Amino acid sequence: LRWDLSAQQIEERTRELIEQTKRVYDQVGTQEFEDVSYESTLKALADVEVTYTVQRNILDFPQHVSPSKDIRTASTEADKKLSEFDVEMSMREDVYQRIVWLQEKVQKDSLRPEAARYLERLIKLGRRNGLHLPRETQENIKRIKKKLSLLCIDFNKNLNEDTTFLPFTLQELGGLPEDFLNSLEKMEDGKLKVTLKYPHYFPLLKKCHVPETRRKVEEAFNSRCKEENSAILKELVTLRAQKSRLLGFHTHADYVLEMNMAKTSQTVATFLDELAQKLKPLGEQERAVILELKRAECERRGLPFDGRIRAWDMRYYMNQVEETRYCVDQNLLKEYFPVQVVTHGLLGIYQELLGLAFHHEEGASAWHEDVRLYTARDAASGEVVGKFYLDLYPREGKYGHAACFGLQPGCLRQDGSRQIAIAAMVANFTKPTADAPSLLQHDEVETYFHEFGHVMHQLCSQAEFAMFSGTHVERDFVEAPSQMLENWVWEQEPLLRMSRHYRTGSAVPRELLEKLIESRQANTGLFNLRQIVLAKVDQALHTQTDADPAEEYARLCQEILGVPATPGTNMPATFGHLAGGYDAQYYGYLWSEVYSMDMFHTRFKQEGVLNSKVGMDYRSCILRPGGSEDASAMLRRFLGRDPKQDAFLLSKGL
Ligand SMILES: [Zn+2]
Repeated sequence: LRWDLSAQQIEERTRELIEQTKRVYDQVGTQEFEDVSYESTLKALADVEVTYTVQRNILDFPQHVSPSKDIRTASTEADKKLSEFDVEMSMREDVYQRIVWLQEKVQKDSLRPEAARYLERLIKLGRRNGLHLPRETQENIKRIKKKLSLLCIDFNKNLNEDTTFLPFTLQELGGLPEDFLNSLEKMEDGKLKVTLKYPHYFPLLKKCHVPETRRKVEEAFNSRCKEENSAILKELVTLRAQKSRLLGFHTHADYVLEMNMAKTSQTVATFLDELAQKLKPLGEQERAVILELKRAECERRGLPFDGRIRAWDMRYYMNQVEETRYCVDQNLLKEYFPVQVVTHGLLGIYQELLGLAFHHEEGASAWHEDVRLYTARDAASGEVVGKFYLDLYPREGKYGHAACFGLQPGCLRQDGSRQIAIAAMVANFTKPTADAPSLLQHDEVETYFHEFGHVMHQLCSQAEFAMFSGTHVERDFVEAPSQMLENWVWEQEPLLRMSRHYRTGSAVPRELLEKLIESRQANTGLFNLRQIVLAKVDQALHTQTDADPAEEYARLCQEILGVPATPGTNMPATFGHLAGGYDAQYYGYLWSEVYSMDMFHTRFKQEGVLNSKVGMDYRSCILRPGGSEDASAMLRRFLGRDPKQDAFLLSKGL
């Protein structure tokens, strides 16, 4: 890895990398049948993926962290050129022919398991790209893919470019903080301008006690680009269905799910239906609580009470439930979670769980002075497992959300020796200063624990092929290991290891810990039922022929969530995931979370949350394979059976 590359070197490095890499593909793509071999074909492609991946990451990473705008821009441009190149190589028919020939020449069961898996994946990826099909079919696929890309760009752009706003008086905005107010564009009419952007939308629906104001904003927000985007959505659905058939599948969902743990649309439907049925009674209880809060508040404020929970009441009363029903003094809690302490305790927990020791590399080279490099070594032999950087504080130009970026993949080099994985964890926790400690909210501690889990997956994986390194697993399983790990921030012992009053050094009071842990369940029934509605709409649009998005969403909202969609709106027309690469996979969020609880409850809760023996089995069964083993097989080995929804429901008190 190199971090001192200028904007010009990035530009130069990109052209060179592409030319050198393309060279290997050209060589593989022009081999005569007779010269096709495992070493000249499979190994050649596997080897170049290793050299290319390392270099590519060095070129596209700076855009997310470099303090230099010139470097960030060149990195972004390189990323685009490299991404185009990746697609270009994946569509190479000449190269695919040699891979198909190799598959023919390779004797049955002659290859090592991961090598066989790699070959099968290459064959599969080409077929999913339609390279084995007739020219007329491929031409149609190409034409449809082009239209789909443009439609998706417009769907998102329409939403992002929208500048709709609603004018409200200080009274109509009752409930909103002072800091919030004033920050609004005061109109020459006196009224304040409220936009539909998230920074304005969410706080308003959660804090504004004026019902008519919440109603107007909800209607507007869920009606953005209604006409144009509903039209684009209808075309996306039809075109995706046609492309999927041309590629050999009865529905787009089935095409998409072939590569996921869920495998088929049927499996997903049953999953969502059963989950909805099981959560129904919890939803009924939560709605009864919210309706009572609304009745009481309307009576208190002298407002009319319609006896029904409206879409614009949800976020408001769910927040009230959390504040008045669970009562967690977050301001007090924060004082026990200074970032330095959380970092130390968090690293300590992962060390013990995985049998590792982290070593700070003082003075190591980094893209920013606040960045810290650590070497993870085996706790008994001291042998290096991998390396990771921690870039935790905000700064101009830096990626705004917490994330794990794989930099160097753990895999085998051309000579057979293993190269260690190197990853970087990025977060944006306030940096501690002179007399201003950085106290973390519990959600930040949760995010921290979650993200570092991915770092450990990156480093502990021992795949031999780059394609299967680290977090390169099924999309509906990649989040499962980290969500399983989030459970630690809801357990007393682990929390105590990551906390300490920043000033007095006192431990978090057990009474406070109890309430905190209990607050985890707040509004969970309705939160999940809504996610199910979204997952079902996504599946319906990608399995149904002529289902109407708005109508399907409305029907599901009433039957599952118990809260009606506002007439005249069209939430699906604003549903960005439908045009952001999550098409047919939205259920993945619930899928990973549900099964992550089985992983946690079945093994860690029964054998010891801080037991290193269970931790080593987790490292061995779940992390070590990387993507060299199907998720279903890793889970079956870790759980001793196939996963179930039982643990998740039990955690909800069902
Ligand atoms: Zn994650």
